[PDB]
Amino acid sequence: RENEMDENLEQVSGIIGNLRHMALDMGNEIDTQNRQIDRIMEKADSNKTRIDEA
Amino acid sequence: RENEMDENLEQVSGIIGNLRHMALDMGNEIDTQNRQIDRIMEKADSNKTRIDEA
Amino acid sequence: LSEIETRHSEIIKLENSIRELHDMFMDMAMLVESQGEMIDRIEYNVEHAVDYVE
Amino acid sequence: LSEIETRHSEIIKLENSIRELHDMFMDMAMLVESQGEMIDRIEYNVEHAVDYVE
Amino acid sequence: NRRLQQTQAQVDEVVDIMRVNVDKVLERDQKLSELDDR
Amino acid sequence: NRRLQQTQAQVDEVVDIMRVNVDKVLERDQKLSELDDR
Amino acid sequence: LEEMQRRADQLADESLESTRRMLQLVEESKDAGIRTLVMLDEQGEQLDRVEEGMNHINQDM
Amino acid sequence: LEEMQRRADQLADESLESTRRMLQLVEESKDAGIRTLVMLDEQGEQLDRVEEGMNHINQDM
Amino acid sequence: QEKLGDICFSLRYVPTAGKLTVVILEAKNLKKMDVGGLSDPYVKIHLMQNGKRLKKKKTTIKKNTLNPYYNESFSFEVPFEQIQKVQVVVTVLDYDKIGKNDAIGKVFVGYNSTGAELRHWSDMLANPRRPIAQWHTLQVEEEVDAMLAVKK
Amino acid sequence: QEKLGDICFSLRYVPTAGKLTVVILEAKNLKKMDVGGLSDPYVKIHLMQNGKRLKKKKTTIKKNTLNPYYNESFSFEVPFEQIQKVQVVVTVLDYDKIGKNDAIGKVFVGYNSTGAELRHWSDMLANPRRPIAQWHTLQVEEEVDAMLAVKK
Amino acid sequence: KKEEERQEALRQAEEERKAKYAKMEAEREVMRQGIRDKYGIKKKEER
Amino acid sequence: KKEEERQEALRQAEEERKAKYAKMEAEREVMRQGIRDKYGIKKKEER
Ligand SMILES: [Mg+2]
Ligand SMILES: [Mg+2]
Repeated sequence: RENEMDENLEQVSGIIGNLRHMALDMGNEIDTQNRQIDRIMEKADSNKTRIDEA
Repeated sequence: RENEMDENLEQVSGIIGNLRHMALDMGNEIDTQNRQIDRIMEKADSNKTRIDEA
Repeated sequence: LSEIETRHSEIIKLENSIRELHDMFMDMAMLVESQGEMIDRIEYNVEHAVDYVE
Repeated sequence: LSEIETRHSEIIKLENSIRELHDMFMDMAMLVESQGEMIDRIEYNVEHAVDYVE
Repeated sequence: NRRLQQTQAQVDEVVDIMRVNVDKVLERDQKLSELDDR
Repeated sequence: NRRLQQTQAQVDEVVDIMRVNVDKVLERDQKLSELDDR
Repeated sequence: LEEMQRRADQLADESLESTRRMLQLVEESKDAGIRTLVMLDEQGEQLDRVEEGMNHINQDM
Repeated sequence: LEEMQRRADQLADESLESTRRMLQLVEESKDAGIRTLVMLDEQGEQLDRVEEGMNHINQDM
Repeated sequence: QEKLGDICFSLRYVPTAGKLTVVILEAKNLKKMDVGGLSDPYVKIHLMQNGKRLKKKKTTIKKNTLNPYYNESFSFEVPFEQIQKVQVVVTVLDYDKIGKNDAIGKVFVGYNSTGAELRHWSDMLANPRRPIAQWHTLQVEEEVDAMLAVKK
Repeated sequence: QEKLGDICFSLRYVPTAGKLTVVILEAKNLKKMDVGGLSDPYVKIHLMQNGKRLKKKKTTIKKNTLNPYYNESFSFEVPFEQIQKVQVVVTVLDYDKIGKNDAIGKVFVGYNSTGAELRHWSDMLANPRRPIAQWHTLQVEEEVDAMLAVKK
Repeated sequence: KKEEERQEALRQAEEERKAKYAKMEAEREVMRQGIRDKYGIKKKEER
Repeated sequence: KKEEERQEALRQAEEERKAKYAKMEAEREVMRQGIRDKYGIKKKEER
């Protein structure tokens, strides 16, 4: 009656481990793409001012 | 603006020389007292076994 | 008897924590989806412009 | 310009080295103090024993 | 007891990481909303 | 330049000596802790 | 007495059901996170091509 | 430019302050070492009298 | 600024008696609904379950202030088998604008609560028969109402 | 045995960009928290200044091993006027004991670091834009924490 | 034509749109703050 | 007395103390190792 409960807790624990490493992966990717989008905004503003001058 | 810095370096150098010979002195004294404490432990164990036998 | 009261409390505390984590994952997926629509529009902008300069 | 970057680096390297040396002297003084309490107790032991044999 | 404690600690860790990630992706939404039309 | 190099070398020497001394005084602490009460 | 045992069985049942709800919640979280990663892959490639495009346009000017 | 000179003066100031911290650190080291030597003198005499004491006790036995 | 203000209140639960007590303590930095005037803040406490409003309670009004002090205690009768199924919704309103756009901000605690709100709820349930006081950043009512139309 | 294990990691600093990079390489001979089982080691990297924790980072977990290989790189944004004021704290923990006594051992580098740790830090600052890898004997966390409560 | 300088009214098309493109933005930031508050996230401006 | 062989219980006083006198020792050796590690000192047992 209470063995099933700790079995469920065990499964949940494993899935939480997987969610940990998923969160790390998506964090790193969001960082990299964040500064990539920074570069893109720099180049877009470069085209915007270089068009705006002439 | 940078003369004071080399003056400080000079003072530090002198004090380091003094710390060198302090470290040598305390090293020699720690050695001598180390084997003195060895003798003391030998005599203490001698009294301990000679009491322990009778 | 008290073991079961306190444990029910910390069990549903774990459930509430897991529900907050779940909400974080759901909001992550929602936001990233929206930003995906955004990136679609952006890239059609700059390819309907890179085909305009080429 | 580079002279000042590299020199700042080796200056604070000297400071870190001196701080480690300082820590060594402080720990030396701490340990020797503790051992001084120890030697107090030891000597009262063997003088409250040498007065016990004499 | 230990199973519940451990699982709670694991959840709390992933909630910290995900909190950071949500902030980062909100920065991402800001930047991408700038570039969406200008 | 030479002042900084020289001072660093002097420090390093005293750090070597003091390292040896700290080992010796740790032996001293061991031995004296034995004799403290037995 | 009579009420204490009933309330006890009640709290037990709600605890088990709570672990089951945890299982559902972490499953749906895992699916959401996977979908998020796939989307970040697609959008990452899109971003690479946006960068390349803008650098080409500013190289042409 | 404007930032380079500011950061330069910054690193200079931190260097001078670093030598001052060195001066304080070697002073406090010197005091610690002196105290250590004095303590080793006192404890050395104590050790002489411990040795003498134990040799007397084992001579009495 | 664009911030709504913060509300400090305490939470207390007694599992044996099944008594839940919310003491509204104070609020600070409340946003002004209109410019040029000051508010008459009061607080609503809705106990809620399965998206339906069980009991509603209200503090007194404090006129002409953005930093009210209340220290008014309200109690709801909630059995221990149900205590983990409820939500407490705390709303700060301007009595001067009653009958039109009332709410400055609001927050909720309990089932499907998140952040400081959840850690406060759990603090209460982990310290039975002990009131824990905590501060809370007010959130805009439309966001919180959206969050409240979902969970049970 | 009574030893905690060793961690090998690399250090890199770029003064112009003010970028500090720690690549956690591997660990060997980790002590078992409990007998009969094996650990799930991971590594925490705290960048720290004036005794306050700035950024915290974590490696992935490697299950059932006392000799993990990681090769995971973490970067912190540290200006050159501040690079000589920080401390990097590297901790090896057992993920299986999360929520109780976690730490196997730890070490730190930078301000008021000593021994191999200091010579590693100084090696980094003396070789800009070049990663230097070094091994490090783990030290018990209480000793290192005592050392870390002192310096700034 | 003698009046071939036709009034390129795109300025009132890129302004009546960039107006809406700003309004929809404000609302969205509300949503964004709604997220930050819900989980207790201080934006980068703080500390 | 007829039972003048009183139970000299000093054995449980020199043992309940020498127990603590050992525990305090273990802790101290930790501190000692803490020093050795901090400066990189191999104890005499090595090499
Ligand atoms: Mg990519
Ligand atoms: Mg002598």
